[PDB]
Amino acid sequence: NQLYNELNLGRREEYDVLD
Amino acid sequence: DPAAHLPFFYGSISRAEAEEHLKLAGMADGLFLLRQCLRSLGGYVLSLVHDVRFHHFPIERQLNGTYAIAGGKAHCGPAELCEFYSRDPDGLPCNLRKPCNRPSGLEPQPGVFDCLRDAMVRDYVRQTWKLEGEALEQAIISQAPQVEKLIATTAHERMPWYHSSLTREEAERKLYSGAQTDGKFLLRPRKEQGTYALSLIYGKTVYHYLISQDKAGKYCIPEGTKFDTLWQLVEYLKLKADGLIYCLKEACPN
Ligand SMILES: [Pb+2]
Repeated sequence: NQLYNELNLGRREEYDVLD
Repeated sequence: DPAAHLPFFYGSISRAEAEEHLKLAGMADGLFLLRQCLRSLGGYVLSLVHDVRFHHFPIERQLNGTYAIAGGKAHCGPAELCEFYSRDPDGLPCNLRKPCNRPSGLEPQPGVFDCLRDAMVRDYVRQTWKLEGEALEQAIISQAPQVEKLIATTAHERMPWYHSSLTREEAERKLYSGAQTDGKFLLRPRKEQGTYALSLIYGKTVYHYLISQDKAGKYCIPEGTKFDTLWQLVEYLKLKADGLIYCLKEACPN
């Protein structure tokens, strides 16, 4: 492990799912 | 491809292209189209309109050969799945009403991954069975499905952007020593098996993202989209950042 960058979760592509 | 004959199947297109077609068709509720999944092997994505908004449902191919939307009933094929949802929404925002059929002169877009896997399966069969001509042709048909996973999961090893042995330091040395154009990247394996690192340069600074595969065998950057193979991950991130500081552009060769 080390100093890895995190994902900007606010720019992730959203997929839909059944409700 | 089991869906190639469907008039509403667009092949390997992006979400953007899919939304463009639905818009040009009128944005009617229930308007839908089917495209090939860019993240999984043999999957599809159902793209539909409802309340002037787009909904994209990934369809996964189960091990037993059926297809299903996450948490939905499995179906024997993509056409049967669409037919079922036309009758019963069964979880969707609305039932499928009116397929967004491909405009005249438009054929489904061939997938790059499928195209590359073809060559790899041929080469694998040729090297292993030492066959050629019609013999090779028969064998590939018989072997293709069995060696499919094997070739797909290892396809990244043949790409320019993959470096079999690079430490973080060596990776930075390679990325920094060059044009340093935004999006320049490379993929390298890490010490612990099952983990890799995506290293890219953006604004004269190198970013490293951890990639690990879960219990399901899927790969992903922590809290990110999941892919069946490393090749699909890289190719997807070339189209959209999907959480990254910038999307992948130029591959940093060998
Ligand atoms: Pb091609």
